Amino acid sequence: AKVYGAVPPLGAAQGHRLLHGKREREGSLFAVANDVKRDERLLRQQLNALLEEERMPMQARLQRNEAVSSHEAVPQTPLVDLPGVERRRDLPADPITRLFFQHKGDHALYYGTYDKPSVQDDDRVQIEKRVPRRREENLYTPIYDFCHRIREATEQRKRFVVVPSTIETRGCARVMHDHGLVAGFRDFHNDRAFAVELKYFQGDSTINVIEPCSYDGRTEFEWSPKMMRRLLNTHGIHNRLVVYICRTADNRIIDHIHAVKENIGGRGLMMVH
Amino acid sequence: HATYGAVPLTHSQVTSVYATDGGKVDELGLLELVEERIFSWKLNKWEMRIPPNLPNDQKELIRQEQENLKQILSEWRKCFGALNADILQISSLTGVPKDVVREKNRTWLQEEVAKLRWMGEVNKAALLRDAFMRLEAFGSRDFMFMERLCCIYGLARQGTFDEAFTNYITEDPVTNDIFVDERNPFKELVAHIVRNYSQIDIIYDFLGFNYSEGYRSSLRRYMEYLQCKTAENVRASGRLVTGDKGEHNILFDYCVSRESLVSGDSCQGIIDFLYINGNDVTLIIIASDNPWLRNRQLPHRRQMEGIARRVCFVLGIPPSEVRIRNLLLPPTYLDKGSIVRLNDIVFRLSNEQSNLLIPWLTNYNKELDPKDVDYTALAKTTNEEEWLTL
Amino acid sequence: DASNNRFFRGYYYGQRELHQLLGRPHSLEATNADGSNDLSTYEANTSQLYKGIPRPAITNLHYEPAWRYTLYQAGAHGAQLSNPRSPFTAKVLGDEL
Amino acid sequence: DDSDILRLRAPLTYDMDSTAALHVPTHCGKASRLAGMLQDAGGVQVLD
Amino acid sequence: QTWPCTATICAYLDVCVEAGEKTWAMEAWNRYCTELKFLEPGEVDPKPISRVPFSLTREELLYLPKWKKHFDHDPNLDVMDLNRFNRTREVYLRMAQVMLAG
Amino acid sequence: GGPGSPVRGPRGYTAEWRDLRNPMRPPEFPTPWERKYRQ
Amino acid sequence: CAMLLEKADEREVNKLLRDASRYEDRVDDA
Repeated sequence: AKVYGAVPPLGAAQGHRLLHGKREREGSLFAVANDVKRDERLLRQQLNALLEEERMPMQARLQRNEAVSSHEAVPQTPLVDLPGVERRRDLPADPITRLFFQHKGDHALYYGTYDKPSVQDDDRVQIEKRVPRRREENLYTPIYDFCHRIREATEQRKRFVVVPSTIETRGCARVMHDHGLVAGFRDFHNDRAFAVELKYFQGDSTINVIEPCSYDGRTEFEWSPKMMRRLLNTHGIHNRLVVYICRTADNRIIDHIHAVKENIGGRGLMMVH
Repeated sequence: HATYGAVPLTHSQVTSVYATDGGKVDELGLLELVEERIFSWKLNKWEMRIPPNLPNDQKELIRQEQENLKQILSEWRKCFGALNADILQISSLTGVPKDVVREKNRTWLQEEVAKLRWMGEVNKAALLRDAFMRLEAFGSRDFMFMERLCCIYGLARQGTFDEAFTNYITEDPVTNDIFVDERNPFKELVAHIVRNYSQIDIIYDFLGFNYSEGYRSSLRRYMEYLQCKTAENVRASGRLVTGDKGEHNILFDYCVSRESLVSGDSCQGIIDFLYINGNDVTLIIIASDNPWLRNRQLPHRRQMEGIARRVCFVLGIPPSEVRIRNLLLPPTYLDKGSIVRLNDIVFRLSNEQSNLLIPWLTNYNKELDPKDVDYTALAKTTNEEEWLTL
Repeated sequence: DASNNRFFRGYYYGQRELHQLLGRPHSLEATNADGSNDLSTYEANTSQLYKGIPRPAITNLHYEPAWRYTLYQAGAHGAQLSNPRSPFTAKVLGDEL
Repeated sequence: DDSDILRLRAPLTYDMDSTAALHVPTHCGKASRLAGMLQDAGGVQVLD
Repeated sequence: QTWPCTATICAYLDVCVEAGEKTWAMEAWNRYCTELKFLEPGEVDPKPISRVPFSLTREELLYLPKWKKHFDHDPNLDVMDLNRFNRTREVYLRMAQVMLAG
Repeated sequence: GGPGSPVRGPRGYTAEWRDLRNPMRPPEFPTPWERKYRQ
Repeated sequence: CAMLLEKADEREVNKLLRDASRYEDRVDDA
């Protein structure tokens, strides 16, 4: 009868409430009522706590465990470092064989916008903004012709596409590269354009179809979380096969899967698979 | 509270309003008494404090500095709360009086935790050790002495929370008699502050508590003071201060490098002060708050050649011995390092004449915040790169 | 407004006009959620923090627990005996009842 | 001085050089795991 | 979080006295009427109304968020100007009455 | 209860510094956790 | 780790030493 984990044997002098059973204090209806309410909401509070620990995301749990791990008793001051180690490094590229030069982030003052670009990458042709010649015509969007660039470059089996560079466009690229619909991509901090590297497998492309959500800029489609949740469901089976890209109120470019995860609605951009 | 007729106070009228002579003042007794009364406030106590009749912009300024005083004071409130909690916990586990706790050695701990461990109680041994170790770092009653005192001075400076500190109904010890405390500890402490610290407005600016137009003018008031106590004759002609000596002592207030930098004619070597001590020349620059616009700010070597030989022409100083140097100070406030190398090098002051002239430097502990460390280190840019980056 | 309501951040009619008026740079697909690549000159050169209205006192209620009340109890409203099996009811009614 | 290089060959103590021995593979795998193992053992015991 | 004016304080102290509860009036005192002064020769007698009342410059109107422009009549804004007539002596009287009553 | 719901809102050391303790040091009351669960 | 008879000096000495050992800990970590 050896006992492990049970700490001093027979504990220490602790009787249960019911067993010891001191004479029950008679509280006025006030005392009793208040006891009932405070211990009721004490139980409510506990149930809440447990539900919150159950629903905690794994990343939160890991941060917590390794935060406690490093914890010291005094909250120590940060140590002075080299003049800086913390500049975000510039992504590597080759100067001699290039789509575009990788422009330093140290030059960030020199840069222009998508509309009025600063002179750079002179040796390369400059993509032009696509705008309507008349009223009845659709009003094009960088997303619209981003998708059609990629589609047509996929049909002609090209390795590289030069494509319009805007926030949600290179957002779309990062998402597609996440899902592996695209071999790679880079923004050279060129104002107009950036470049995408396409992937082919078994002789045809990795992209069946890629379509923009809207034909105009004058039309903006909003995706309810329940809609994005419908897409994921093929008659009872969970389907992540097709990807839908969207903006969030938070300016994030997300697929519909993460969107459904955090239950946020977003504005539609394009579908691809 | 704020009423019709309330004015934001300047330093001179704060020195005038609270002027009272009395000898016995514990800085550390009073400071904590007033501190305690402010921690006793609820948030509504900050409500009506802005003065009723002012131009709207000025009102916005006062709102800003009030909100920063309140934010700093609460930020210190919770800190003090935790600290006091730890003192109370040590006094509970040991059985020592709550006064003495702060002055204990590590020896006393090695003994006490031996007792507590050998009494079989491990939990409160580790607990005690934690409490003591952080109480060692943050425990001194003087811990942040200067910024606290500047907080309270700021509060005087607004001339509104004045009467918030008195007239409370209070209980007692087991006597538990209800009376009305007519002592105003605030008025005491501020009077003490004015009587002791003459330059405290200068300090209050060095700590960045001037959010508009901050810490520039107080620097030149400071430098001008330093020079006046250093030399035997000082003429002040406009923005230029000179000696009657025939030997070179010269202080030039050139430009305000804050506005004149972003305003017009983008240039490199825009400076603030010029100081000529004899064969040494010093350019004193106050760093800009743009991390972009700092890289230019301190002069190109060609500009230093230029200034050197130009002084050589005008003052008649020998070009063989001239030493022209830069000093660039932190943008929004002023740390110990900067003041030491301002006192020691720019003006030549041996430790004893400085301690004589500036007593408060010993108590003044302010150092660079992590965010502001790198103002000194500047981007090195190539000559074929000049079209891209400033 | 534009932050919590998706219908406001529609670009090409509401927000386009607003940005043209205020003089922000704007475009179809922009950095900011609404229509705009960047702040205007006025918004960059002027702190609007303490501008425009005083801070409502009720805000305090967030940071100070002293001000969270409920003047009354749960059933003080006359419903106290609702729970048939609560200890309060066992105390009020007694066992034989 | 020769005696100083003689001293270099001695194994690492914590009394002289104030540094723990390196042993590399155990540090490679178990460095991030240690808090876990320790608290599984019910924390350390500070004895005298 | 409505800051009671002097009049309101009077009323609540009337309720306190008639109730004979000193412990109410004490907390009420301590919180709100402390800094309440009397009127002296150097005082200016009934203080003019100083409040601006609330408007918007065209830049305030256009560039601010929705809530900063939202004015509901809020008691706290004019509290200074409800107090401009110095009813203090009443508060002190009531408070005497309470301390006696308790 | 999700993202559509009404928002919840928000030098030295704080009172939340003390409650925290290293997993390296033996805790307060030695509650016999199952190793698998703490894992 | 330096134990003295004065609280101020024990304070600042130990702060200094602790920071030093932290630096050395960064080298060791490297």
